[PDB]
Amino acid sequence: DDEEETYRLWKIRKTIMQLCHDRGYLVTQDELDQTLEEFKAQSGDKPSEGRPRRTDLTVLVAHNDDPTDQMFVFFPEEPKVGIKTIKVYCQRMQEENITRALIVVQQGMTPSAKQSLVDMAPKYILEQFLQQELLINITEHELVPEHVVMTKEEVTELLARYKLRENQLPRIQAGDPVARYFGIKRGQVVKIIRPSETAGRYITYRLVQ
Amino acid sequence: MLLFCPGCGNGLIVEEGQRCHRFSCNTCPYVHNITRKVTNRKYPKLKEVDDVLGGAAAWENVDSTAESCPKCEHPRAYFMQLQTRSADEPMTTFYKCCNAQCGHRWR
Amino acid sequence: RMTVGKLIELLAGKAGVLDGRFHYGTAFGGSKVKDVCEDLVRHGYNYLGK
Amino acid sequence: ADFDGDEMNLHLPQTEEAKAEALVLMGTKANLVTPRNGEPLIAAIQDFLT
Amino acid sequence: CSSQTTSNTSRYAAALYRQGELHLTPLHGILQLRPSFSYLDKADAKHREREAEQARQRRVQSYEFLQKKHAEEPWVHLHYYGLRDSRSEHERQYLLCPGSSGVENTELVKSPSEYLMMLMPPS
Amino acid sequence: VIGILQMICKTCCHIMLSQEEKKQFLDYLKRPGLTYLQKRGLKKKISDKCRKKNICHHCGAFNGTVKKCGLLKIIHEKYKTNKKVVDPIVSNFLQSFETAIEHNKEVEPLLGRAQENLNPLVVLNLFKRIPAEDVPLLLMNPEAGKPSDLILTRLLVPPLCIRPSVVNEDDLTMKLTEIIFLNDVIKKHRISGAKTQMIMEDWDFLQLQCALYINSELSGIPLNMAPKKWTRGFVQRLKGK
Amino acid sequence: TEGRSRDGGLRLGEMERDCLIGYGASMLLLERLMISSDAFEVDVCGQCGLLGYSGWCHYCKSSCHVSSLRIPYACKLLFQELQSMNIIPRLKLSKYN
Amino acid sequence: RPEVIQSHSIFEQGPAEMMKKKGNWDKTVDVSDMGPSHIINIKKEKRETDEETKQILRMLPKDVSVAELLRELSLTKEEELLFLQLPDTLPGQPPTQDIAENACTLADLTEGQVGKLLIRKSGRVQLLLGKVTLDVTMGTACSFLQELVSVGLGDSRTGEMTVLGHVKHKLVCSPDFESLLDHKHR
Amino acid sequence: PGTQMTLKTFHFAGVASMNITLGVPRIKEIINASKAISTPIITAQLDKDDDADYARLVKGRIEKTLLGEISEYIEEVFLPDDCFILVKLSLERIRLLRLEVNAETVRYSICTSKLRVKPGDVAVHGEAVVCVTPRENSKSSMYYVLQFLKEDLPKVVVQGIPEVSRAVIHIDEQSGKEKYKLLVEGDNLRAVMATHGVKGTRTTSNNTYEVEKTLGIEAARTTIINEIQYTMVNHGMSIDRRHVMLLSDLMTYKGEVLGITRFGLAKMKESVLMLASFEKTADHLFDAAYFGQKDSVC
Amino acid sequence: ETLEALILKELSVIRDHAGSACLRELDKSNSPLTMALCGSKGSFINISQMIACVGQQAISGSRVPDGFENRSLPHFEKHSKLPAAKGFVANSFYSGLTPTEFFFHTMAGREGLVDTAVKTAETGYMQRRLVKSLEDLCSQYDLTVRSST
Amino acid sequence: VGASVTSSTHEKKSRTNMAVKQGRFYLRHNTLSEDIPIVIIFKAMGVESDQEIVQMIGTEEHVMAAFGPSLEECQKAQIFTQMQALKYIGNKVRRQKTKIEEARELLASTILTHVPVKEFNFRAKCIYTAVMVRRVILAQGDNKVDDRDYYGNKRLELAGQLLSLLFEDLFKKFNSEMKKIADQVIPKQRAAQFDVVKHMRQDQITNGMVNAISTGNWSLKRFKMDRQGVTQVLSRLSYISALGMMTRISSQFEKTRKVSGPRSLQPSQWGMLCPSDTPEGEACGLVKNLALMTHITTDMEDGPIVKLASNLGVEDVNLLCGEELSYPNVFLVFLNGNILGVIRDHKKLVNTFRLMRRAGYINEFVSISTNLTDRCVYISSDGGRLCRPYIIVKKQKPAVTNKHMEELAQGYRNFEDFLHESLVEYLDVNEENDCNIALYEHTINKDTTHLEIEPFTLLGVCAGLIPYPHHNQSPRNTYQCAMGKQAMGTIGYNQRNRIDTLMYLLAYPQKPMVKTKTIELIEFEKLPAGQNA
Ligand SMILES: [Mg+2]
Ligand SMILES: [Zn+2]
Ligand SMILES: [Zn+2]
Ligand SMILES: [Zn+2]
Repeated sequence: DDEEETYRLWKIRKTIMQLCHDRGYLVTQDELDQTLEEFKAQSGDKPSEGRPRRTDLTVLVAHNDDPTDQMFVFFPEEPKVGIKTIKVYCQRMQEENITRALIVVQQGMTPSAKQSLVDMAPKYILEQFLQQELLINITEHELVPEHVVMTKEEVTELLARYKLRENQLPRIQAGDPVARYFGIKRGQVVKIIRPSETAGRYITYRLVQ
Repeated sequence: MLLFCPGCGNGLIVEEGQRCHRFSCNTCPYVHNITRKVTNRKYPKLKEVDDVLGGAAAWENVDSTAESCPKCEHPRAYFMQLQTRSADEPMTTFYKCCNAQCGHRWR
Repeated sequence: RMTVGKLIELLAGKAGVLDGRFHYGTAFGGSKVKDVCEDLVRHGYNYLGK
Repeated sequence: ADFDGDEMNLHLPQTEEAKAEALVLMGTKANLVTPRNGEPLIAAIQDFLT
Repeated sequence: CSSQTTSNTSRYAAALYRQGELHLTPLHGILQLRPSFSYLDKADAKHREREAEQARQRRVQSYEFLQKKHAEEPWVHLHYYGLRDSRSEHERQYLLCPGSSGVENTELVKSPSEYLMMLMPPS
Repeated sequence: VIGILQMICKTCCHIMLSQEEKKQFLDYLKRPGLTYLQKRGLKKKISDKCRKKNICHHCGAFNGTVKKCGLLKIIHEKYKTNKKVVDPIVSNFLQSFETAIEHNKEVEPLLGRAQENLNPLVVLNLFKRIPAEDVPLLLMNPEAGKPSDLILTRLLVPPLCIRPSVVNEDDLTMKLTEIIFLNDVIKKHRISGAKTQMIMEDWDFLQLQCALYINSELSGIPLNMAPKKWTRGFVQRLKGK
Repeated sequence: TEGRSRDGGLRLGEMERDCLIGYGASMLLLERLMISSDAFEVDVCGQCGLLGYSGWCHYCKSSCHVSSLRIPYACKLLFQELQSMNIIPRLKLSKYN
Repeated sequence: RPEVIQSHSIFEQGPAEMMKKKGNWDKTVDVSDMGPSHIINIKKEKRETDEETKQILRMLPKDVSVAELLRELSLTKEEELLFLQLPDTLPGQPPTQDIAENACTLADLTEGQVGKLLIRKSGRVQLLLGKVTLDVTMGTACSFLQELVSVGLGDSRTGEMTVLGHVKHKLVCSPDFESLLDHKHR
Repeated sequence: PGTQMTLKTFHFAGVASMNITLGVPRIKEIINASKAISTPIITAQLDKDDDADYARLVKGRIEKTLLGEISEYIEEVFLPDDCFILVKLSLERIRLLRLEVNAETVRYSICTSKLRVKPGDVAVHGEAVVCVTPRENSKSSMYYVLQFLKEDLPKVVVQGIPEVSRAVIHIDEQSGKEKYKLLVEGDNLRAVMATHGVKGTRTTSNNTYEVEKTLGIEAARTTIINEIQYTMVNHGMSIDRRHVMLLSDLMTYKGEVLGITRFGLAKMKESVLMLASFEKTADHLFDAAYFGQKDSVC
Repeated sequence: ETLEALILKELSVIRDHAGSACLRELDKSNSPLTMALCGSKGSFINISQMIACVGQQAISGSRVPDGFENRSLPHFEKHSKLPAAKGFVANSFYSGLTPTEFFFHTMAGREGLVDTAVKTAETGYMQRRLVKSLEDLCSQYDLTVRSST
Repeated sequence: VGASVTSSTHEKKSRTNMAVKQGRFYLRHNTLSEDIPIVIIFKAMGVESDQEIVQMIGTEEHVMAAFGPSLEECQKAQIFTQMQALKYIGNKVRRQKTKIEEARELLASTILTHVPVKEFNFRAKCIYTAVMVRRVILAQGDNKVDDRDYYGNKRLELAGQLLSLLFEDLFKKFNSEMKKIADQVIPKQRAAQFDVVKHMRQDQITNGMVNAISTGNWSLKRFKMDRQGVTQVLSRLSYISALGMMTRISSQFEKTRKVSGPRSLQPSQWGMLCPSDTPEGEACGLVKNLALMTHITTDMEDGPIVKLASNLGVEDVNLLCGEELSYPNVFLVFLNGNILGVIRDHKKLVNTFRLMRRAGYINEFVSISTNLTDRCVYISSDGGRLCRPYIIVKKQKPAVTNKHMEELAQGYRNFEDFLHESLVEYLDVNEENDCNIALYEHTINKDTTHLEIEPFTLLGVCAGLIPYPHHNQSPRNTYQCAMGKQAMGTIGYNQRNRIDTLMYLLAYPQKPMVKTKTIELIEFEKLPAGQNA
C-alpha cells in the first residue's frame, strides 16, 4: 500500500496527459515517457503527497490554433464531490478566466452536482470522468479502430462527393466513450479507419448525434 | 444450540437488567444467571470476499517455493490457493497460467 | 440404415421355401444363420444366397 | 426431396413479363451454386458416383 | 392439562419384573400431560373486560357442544401421595398375585391351527 | 384519453406551461424532419416537464392528479385532503355536505372520498373547449382530428359484404342488434321516469358492451356478467395467424 | 377455396413470398399474388380521399373528382374494417408520371 | 476509516493467541456467588436432546432384550416396572363369557400363572403362552417421564392418588406367522 | 444453417466443463442483443505464463472467496458482564492462499452496509482475531438483536467487486510456442480490465451489450462479427464473411445495438402499416391514427 | 468424473481397435466398402458397427443415467459401475443385441426423433424475425446499400 | 425449494404448499388471504411449547439450526397460546363465530384434507406436517429433486373409472331436477296430493351419456373442469389397426409446450410399455402402447391389511412424542399416503408381509416396498397401477420345475394354480425397484429373487410383427410400427356385409414365410396383409 496508490496516480496522469496530447494541446515529449520511478522522484510517497493539489495541471493550452486558450485539470479528493468544491473550482476558473476544465472522481458525487453539470454556463463547460475508466486509455485497445475528427471543409467535401444530406450518415452516440474521450459536441463528423483482415483498409463516416 | 425453559418449554432469550447478565423466558419468571462462558455460535453470514485486494496488490506476501508446468515451463506464475464456503469445510488449490492466445488454468 | 434384419430374412425365407417349412424370427431368438446356410447347400444353392 | 412418397407443387405464370423473369432469374441453369458460400449444389448423387 | 391418546387400551398391559417371577396387569387408560397456558387467556380476558322450521341441526359437529357434554360430568378431587411416602410401598404390595408357582392353565386351549385363523378371520 | 386529460387545466381548458416553455417547445416542433420516434420522445418530454406543475398560471387555477378509479372509470383528485395544511378549497367542499350528512349517516364516514368523477359527458363538454392554438402541442395533428371527437357518440354499421348472411348471422350482427336494443331500453326507461340508480347502472353495461364490440379480450369483466362464450371482435379478425 | 372435396388451390406461403424477394423478381410476385388471385377495381374520390361507388362520391355529392383504381380485394376489405373502427385511412393519389 | 493498510503474513505464535484469548475471556468473576445470583445445579435449563442434557458441567447405546433382562437379573436384582403391548387377541377363547366372535383380552382372564418366558442360545426370545409361541422384542426407546400410578376412587366425591413408579423400557409381542404356517400347511 | 443445426455434443473445449451456450440458442442470444444473458465469459492477459512469478495470485485477487474458512472456528463468548461476536483468523492458512487480507482489512471491510455499526463498535485484540459489539437499533431491535447480527461468515453483503466466479482447465496442443490465458465468469468488464497488473488492452467479452457500454460502438460491432463466426465455425457450417458484416452493420448504424425483436424493429423502421403487419397490430394502428401519421408506400 | 473420463476413454478405444481390425481383414471388392470409399453412401463407422462392435450408447453426451434407485435396470446390482450396466453394447448388429442392450439402444435412439420434432418451430420463428427486418436493403448504382428511406 | 401435496378424496380435490421465500417456512393455500409462518399453524394446531415442535421436526444440530429462523417471527408477534393463534388466522381468513370457530372449522376440514381427524385430536395432522417440513429442509442437503416421470407415481384409468363419474353426475342431477319440481308443485299447484311418477323425465340420462361418448367432451361442474378428446373412432384399415388401437394410452400434457421431459424413454417402462411403438411426428412420446404381458389393478378392501399390520408390532403414532422420529433405527409405515404408525426392525415386517401374500391371505396385487433414504415403508392398494408376473427364485433354484410344465401342458392345472402355490407372483413398478431380477437361468447368482418368464414379451403387439427386430437400428423399428397399420389386407370374415365409409382390400394375400411367435398368438396369419416377392 502506497505503492499501488502511486501506481494508480502514475497511470491516470499518463492517460490524462495522453488524452490532452490527442486533443492537440501543448505537451512536451520528455513528459510522455515519464516513468513510474520518475514520478516517484518528482512526487513522494502517498502519506507525504497531497492528492487534491499535487496533481493539478493547467500548463496545457490549445497551441495548435490558440496559445492564449488554456484549460484545467483537477483531481478532487473526496469520494463524492459536493456543491462547495465545484463552486471552488468555478471561482478559481473565473479568477483565471478559462472556459474548460476536466473532472475526475474516485467514486462519484452527489446527484445535485449531476444536475448542475448541465447548467454552469454556456461559456463554461466541465467534463466528468471516473477514475476506473482513465486507468486505461481506450484508444490503445485492439477492438477500437482509429477515430479521426475532421474539419468543416472535409465534411463539406465528403458530402459533396456522395450527394448526401448530412443527416443520411450513420450516427455515433454523443455520450459514447470514444466520442467523450475526444470531447466532440453534436454536429461534428468522425472518420473511422477499420483494420482489414488483410493489408487492405476500409473507411467509414459517422455523425455525432 | 438452543435453550428452552424447564418450567414452560419456550425458547430463552438473553438480557441484562442487574449486575449480571441473565437467560430468561418471556412468559414465566424462570431465569438463569450466566456467571460463566459458553462456546458455540450460530455461524453468521457475510458474502464472498473476492476483490478485497484485487489486482497487483502489495508485495508483502511474496514467497520462495513454487511449482512448475509440464508443457512449457516459462518463468512467471507463483503459487496461490483458496477456500470453499465456511468454517468447517476444505480449501482448494488452482494452478492458473497465462501468456496469451490460450485458455489454461489447471485445478 | 443397418437393416441387417432384412438380409437374414431374405436368406431364412429362401431356405424355408425349398423344403416346405416356416422359419421363426422372434426377438432375441429365432433361426440361426449358422443352420440356414447348411440347409441351402443341400438343395444345390450357394450357402450365402448369391 | 427423396421419392419416398413426397409431393410437390407447380404454378404456371400467366404473363409474358412473368415468363421472362422466371426463365432468366429462377432457372436451374442460372443456379448451379448456392449463394451462401458459392459451393455447387447441383451435382451427381449416389449410384452415379458408384 | 391432560390429553387422551386412544379409545381402546385393551392390548396394553403394565408389568412388574422380579427375580424368578413377573406379574402383569391390564391398563385402564393412558393419558398425556402438558403444561396449561390458559393464564395468558385469563389475562387477555381481564384486559378486555377492563377495556369495556329451524334449519337442519349441525350442533353434533360443533366444539362447544362437546364442551357442554364434558361440563355435564362433575369434578372429583383426590389426595396425593408421593413416592417418598411408605403408602406407596403399601400400595405396591398389591401387584404381586398369590398362588402356586407351577399350575397348568385351563385357558389357551386353542391349538396353533385354531389361533392362526382366529386372529385372522376369513375375509 | 387519460394521457390528454392529465394535461388540461380543469378550470379554463388550457395547457399548463410557462410562456417561455410554450415558445421553446413551439420552436422544437418547428424543427424540420420530425420523425415518428421523435414525436413519441417529445410527448414523453413534455409530459414529464409539465406534470411537475400544479397551478394553472393562466388563471391561478389549482389542479390535482388524474387517475383511473375503476375499470373504464376515471377520477380527478382536486378535492383531496393532504398531510400538509388543509387547502381552503377542499375545506369549502368538505363543509358543504351537511345536508346529506343529516339525511344519511353513511355520508359522514366517507365524506373524505368525494372527488371529481369523469363521465363521457363531462370529458366531451371539456374537450370541446380546448383552444385551437394548443392542439399541435398535444402532438395530434389538427388535420387528422380534434380531441372533442375522440370520445364517441355515433357508430357506423359496416356493409353486408364484410359480414356474410350465414356465420345464423355473423356475431358482429348479433352484437349490433343488442347495442340498439339496449339503447332503446335506456331511452324508453328514462322517459318512463324511474329512479336514477338503474338509469346509470344500465349505462355502464352499455358502455362495457360497446367496448366489447371493438375487441373481445377484456379481462376485467366482473363475474356475474362475464361472457360465457368467445366472440370475434374486430381485432380478432385483424390479429391472429 | 382450399379444400379437396371443394375444388382446391395452393398457397404461396410467407416463405415463398420471401424466396421471390430473394431473386428480386418484382413482376412475378405481383402476378402470383394479385393478378391471379383477387384482382379488383374500386373508385376513390381524390377530393375527400376515401372510396365511393359508380363514379359518384356520396360524401361530396359530386362526380368531378372520382377516379378508378386496381387494388387487391383483401386490401379493400381492410379499408372497410378500419373505417368502421373509426380509424380512417384517407388515401391520397396522384398521376403516375 | 483507514485506507493505508500494510498487511502481514509472517508466521505467528499459537501460545500468543492462547494467551490473548485467556486474557480476553478467562478473567473469571464466578466468585460473585451472591444470593440472588446462586444457581441450584438441579434446576438448570436443558439441552434439546434429552440424552445430552449436559450443556454446562460442574467444571443411547445399542441394546437388546436378552441383554436388558439379564442385566436386570445379574447386575441388578431389585424390582422394576415394564410396559409391554400384546397382540390384538390371545390364543385363548373367552372363558365362559357367553360371547360376534369377540377377541379375548387380558381383561377377561383370571389371575395366576399364565405362561413362561424362554431365552434361547444366541439370545432369541419367545413367550410360551399355552400351545403357541409369540415373539418378543423391545419397543421404541423413550427419554421422557412415564409414571405408573394407581387411581383409588375412595368415594364418589373424592379419592386418593399414589405414585407407584416410572417406566424405563417397552416390549412388543407379536405372533410368529411363519411358525403358524409351518405347523399347519395351507 | 440455423435450421440445419443438429446441436452436437462434445463442444466443451475438450474438457467437458464450461457449459457455455452454443448452437441455435446462442444465435438467438446474439441477435436479440438482450442486455442480460447467461454464462458470460471474459479473458485477460498479464505478462507471462507458467512457473514461479507474478501470475497465479492475480487469479485469487478477483475470483470467488467466501469469508468462511479464513476462520477455523466461530465460537460464543458470553460472560456475565456482556457478550459479543468473535471471528477467528487463520493467518497461516491465508498465507498459503496469499490473498493480501489481514485483520485490519477485515476491520475496514466491516461497517459497509452492515447496520451502520461504527468503527468504535468493532475491536481488534490481535492480528489473529476480530470482534464486533452488539447494539440496539430500536427499529424492532433490542439487545437480543444478536440473531440478526449473525451476518459475517458466508452470505449477506461483502467487500470486493461482486458478480465474479471461477474458471477451470483449458489446455493446448500446439507446444511450438508457450501460450496460456486467464478466464473469468462474471459481468463487469470495466472492473476486471481496470485491475492493477493485467494487460487490459487485450481483454474481450462475449456479451455485446457489455462491450458497448465500456468501449464504444465500434468495439461492439466487432464483437458481433466475432461471435457469430465463432459459433458457426464451431458447429462446422461455413458462411461468407460479407453476410455477417452486413448484419452487424444494420444492427449498429443508429448509434445503439438495436435487437431484432418487436422493440428494436419499432425503433428502426417508421411505417405504421409495415409494423402492423409484423406484430402488435392493434396498438400500432390506434397510435398511428392518433398521431395523424401520414405514411408513404415505399 | 475422473472415473467416467477413464471409463469412456477405455470403452471408446475398444470400438476403435475392433473397427480398425475388421476393416483391414475386409477383402477388396466388398460392397459396403466400395460405397464407403467412393463417398456415395455410408462411412467407416457404419461398417464397424454392422460387423465388429456397436459403440457406447450415450444419452445427452453421458453414460446412461440412473433410472431406478442407484441403478439403471433391476437386472443389475446396486451402485454398479461396470460397462454393461451403463449402456455399453458389445454386440454387432450381425450378431444381434441382448435384451438389455436392445433397451438401451432404443433409449439412445429416441432422443434424435424427439429432437427433430421439436426443432420445427424455433428456427422457423428465428427466420421470420430475421428476414422481416432485413428485406428492404438493396445495393445501388452508387455502390452504397441504402435503407428504404 | 418447496413441497406440495394434491390432497384429494371422494368429496373434493385440493392442494397445499410450503414456501421458503426468505428462510422461514410458510403455508400457502388458496382460501387463506396471506401465507402463514408454520409455527403459527402449529400453535393454533394445539401444540404450543416450542421445545415440542423442535422435537417434532428433528434433533440433529444442523437441521435444527436451519429450522431456527422459523420461530423468531413467531416470538416477535404477540402469539403465545393457541387462542391467540386462532384469532390471528381468523383475521387472515379469505371469503369468496367468524373470528374464532369458522377459522377453526376451515383448518379442521379444509387443510390437508386427506388425513382424517374426528374429535379435534389433531396430533395426527401435526406429525403429517412435521414429516412434510423435514423433507424440504433435508432436501436442500443434496439436489435429489423428484423425477415426476418415474412410473412408480403414474396411474392409469379405464372405461369404468370414467363412466362412473359421468353416471353419478347425471344421476345426482336427475334427482335434483326431480327435487325442485317436486318442491314447486305440491305447496301451490293443488291441495290434493300429487305424485312424482308423472315426472320421470326419461330423456335426461340417455341424452346425457350418448352425446358425451359421441362428442368426447366430459364437462363436469362438480370439479369445474373439462376433459377433451377422450374418445376416438375405431380405425378399420386392417386387422392390426383395430387391435393396435385397443391397447393405446393417451396423456394429459396435451402438447402444451416443449419441456424436453416426458417425451423421452425412462427405464421405469421396462416390461410395462412398448419401446418401439410410438407415433412419429409432433406427438412423438406423448402416446404409448401397452406391452404384451401386463395387468392393470383395481381397488381392494383395505380391511385386513391395516388389521394385520397392527399385529406385526407397529406401534401407534400418537403414543410417542416427536423426539423418536429422528433416531436412525425407526421406520415409518404408510398406506396410500396415510401414516399408520412407527416400526423398528422393518426387514422382519416386509419379509412376513410378502409371505402372507404368497400364502393367499392378503390379496395378490397388494405391494409393499422400502425406501431407505427416507426410511419409510410404502404399502399400496389403490387400483390403476401396472403389474407383471415373474417366476420366484429361492437359493438359486427356480420354483417351477419341468414336472409343473408337463402338468400344465397336459392340462392338470392352469395359470392361476401357479399363483396359490407361490411359484409366480405379480410385481409392481414400486416393488420391482427392491428385488433383483434374473434375465436367463445361467445368469442366476446368490441374490436373484425372480426370473423372467419370457423376455421377448417386452415388445408390443404392433412391434411384434417385425422379424429379427434385434438386428436393425432402432429408428427403423419405430417406422415399421406406424406403417404396419396402413398396410392393405383382410379385415374379418364378415367384410362382405359391412357398408362403411371407406375400406381397402387386397386380391390374393398370403402369409409370411418368416414369422414371429407374436404372430401366432394374435392369429395374424388367419388374416394376412401382404404378398411374398
Ligand atoms: Mg422422403
Ligand atoms: Zn415461560
Ligand atoms: Zn387557466
Ligand atoms: Zn369525395
